[PDB]
Amino acid sequence: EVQLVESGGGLAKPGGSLRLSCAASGFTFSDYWMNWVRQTPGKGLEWISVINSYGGSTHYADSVQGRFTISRDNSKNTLFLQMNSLRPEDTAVYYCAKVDADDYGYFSTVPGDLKNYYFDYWGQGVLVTVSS
Amino acid sequence: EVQLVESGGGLAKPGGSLRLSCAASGFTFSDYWMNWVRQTPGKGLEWISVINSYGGSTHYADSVQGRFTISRDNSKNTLFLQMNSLRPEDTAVYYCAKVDADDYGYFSTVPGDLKNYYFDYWGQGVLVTVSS
Amino acid sequence: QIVLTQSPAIMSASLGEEITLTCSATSSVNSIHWYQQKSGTAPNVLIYDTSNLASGVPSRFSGSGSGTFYSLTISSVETEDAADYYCHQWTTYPWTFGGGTKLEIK
Amino acid sequence: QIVLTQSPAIMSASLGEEITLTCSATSSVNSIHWYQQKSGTAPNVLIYDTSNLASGVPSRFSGSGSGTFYSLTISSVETEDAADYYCHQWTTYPWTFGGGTKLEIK
Amino acid sequence: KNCSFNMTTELRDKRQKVYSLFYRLDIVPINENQGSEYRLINCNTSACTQA
Ligand SMILES: *[C@@H]1O[C@H](CO)[C@@H](O[C@@H]2O[C@H](CO)[C@@H](O[C@@H]3O[C@H](CO[C@H]4O[C@H](CO)[C@@H](O)[C@H](O)[C@@H]4O)[C@@H](O)[C@H](O[C@H]4O[C@H](CO)[C@@H](O)[C@H](O)[C@@H]4O)[C@@H]3O)[C@H](O)[C@H]2NC(C)=O)[C@H](O)[C@H]1NC(C)=O
Ligand SMILES: *[C@@H]1O[C@H](CO)[C@@H](O[C@@H]2O[C@H](CO)[C@@H](O)[C@H](O)[C@H]2NC(C)=O)[C@H](O)[C@H]1NC(C)=O
Repeated sequence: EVQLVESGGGLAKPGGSLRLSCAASGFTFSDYWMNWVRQTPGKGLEWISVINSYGGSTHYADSVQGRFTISRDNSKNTLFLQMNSLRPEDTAVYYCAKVDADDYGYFSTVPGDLKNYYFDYWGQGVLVTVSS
Repeated sequence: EVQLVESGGGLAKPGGSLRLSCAASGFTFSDYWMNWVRQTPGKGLEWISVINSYGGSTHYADSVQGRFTISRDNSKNTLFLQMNSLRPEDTAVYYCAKVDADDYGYFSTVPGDLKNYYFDYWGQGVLVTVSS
Repeated sequence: QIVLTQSPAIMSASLGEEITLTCSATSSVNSIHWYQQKSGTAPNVLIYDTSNLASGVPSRFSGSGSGTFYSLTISSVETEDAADYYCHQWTTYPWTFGGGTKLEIK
Repeated sequence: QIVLTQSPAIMSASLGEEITLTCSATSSVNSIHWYQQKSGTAPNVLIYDTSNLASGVPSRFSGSGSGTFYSLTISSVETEDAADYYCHQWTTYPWTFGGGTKLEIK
Repeated sequence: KNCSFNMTTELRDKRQKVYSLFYRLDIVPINENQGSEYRLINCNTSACTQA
């Protein structure tokens, strides 16, 4: 089976900084991508960033470009997402998920490009927000 | 012999801007990399930036990423470091040094990659800080 | 950029009632992955590559489509089926999801 | 990221006293370059590639090591030897130096 | 050893990432300090031909 947990999310300061975290086990974490999505209270799901294998690229969304940064440590198999200048409207139930299959295959620029990716394994719903 | 001097450092405004400078002679400056280190008063040595032989694809430290930018002019054999938003905690005795050997050899992406680099020639200790 | 849109937004179904969920996009994609999530839980995948169903999911869920039109068909609706569903695209940027569809027991 | 650490931080030696300085890191490196600097002067290099000494430096300085453990050996200590030394790595990012070691005449 | 390396695909503009098993005898590292990066035993001498 695939066991993955995430932590580090919680209360913070509006416009300050915070760093999330996510741990994975039971598979080759160095050969699989990692995605960070957000689910605002009462609404749908929203995707904000993705990290490629070997730390190749860090494609973000237009609403979070330049504010948040995703990094990974393949040696410790720990995935941590850095949050900077987070606003109160960014409150959501963030999730840590894994793609369908490994990056081994045809690609254009980054090793995992051009491959059917669907989130098959997810973690626990962590809540990230800011307050007084 | 190798003669190299640096200037432009001194008093400035907290959070403002300043531009350092360094001149080199006696060797092919267009083929040797350049590094900028800083020694805070009473503490050890700290490295903050590095520049390639051609000027492009520079690497900086995490504490100075996005704040200080390094550029060089191979036509005049001069090197100048740009300082932006420098804080009072950044006070240190900066030094201008040259690497061991030139970038001629095997490399991965940048021409000077994968080469034993050790600072053999240094300049004069310049003091950069901010005050009222 | 591509933008997805689901229809209808809110639907009500009874026990054993045949319903149909649809997802549309502004451009053609290779496939659309359907999902389902419950309040406080993790979103699970049910149908991938528009034709293959996930492992361990019930056979009541089904779907098909091509081009810019896709759909999700639920043959039998149970009490547990009352949740929120989504549609996800992977062909082009920005990998956004659908508009979301809430299902409630009639 | 690799982090270097020297030991001891502060040492005191007399004239002609045998001492030993060591530098360690969290990961293996190809070589470690030793340095020495005086207040207001430029840091000079003494031993490079862990085995070859610099040109013009005295023969009293020596060092060896492999893996993640490295050391600096000073056979004879003079009055001028009282300074601050460092260890530098080049294999991986961020090219950081050591923790620094202050030497004073006992 | 379970190796992993980059390789150019049939498309001249694209590449592919594959994995394969190689013996330690036909594997030579670039240096004796890095570790996990290796090359073929006959790469700096000539290019082998697949039978
Ligand atoms: C097939 O080809 C692809 C495409 O080139 C290769 O992917 C590259 O692999 C390298 C080597 O792993 C990747 O570099 C990694 O980047 C991280 C640091 O990157 C930052 O800094 C660099 C500049 O130094 C910037 O370009 C970049 O944007 C980032 O800001 C690190 O996570 C990686 O490891 C380093 O840190 C860890 C922890 O400290 C150490 O354990 C490591 O030893 C190392 O120091 C690493 O450097 C690169 O990002 C990838 N992409 C690209 C586009 O170049 C595949 O590796 C290759 N496959 C094979 C099998 O060869
Ligand atoms: C090709 O590369 C191999 C592998 O590096 C070289 O063989 C090494 O040569 C050095 C020379 O100092 C020896 O110390 C090593 O023991 C050799 N083996 C290995 C596994 O490193 C070889 O010399 C190179 N050249 C040719 C022409 O074969």
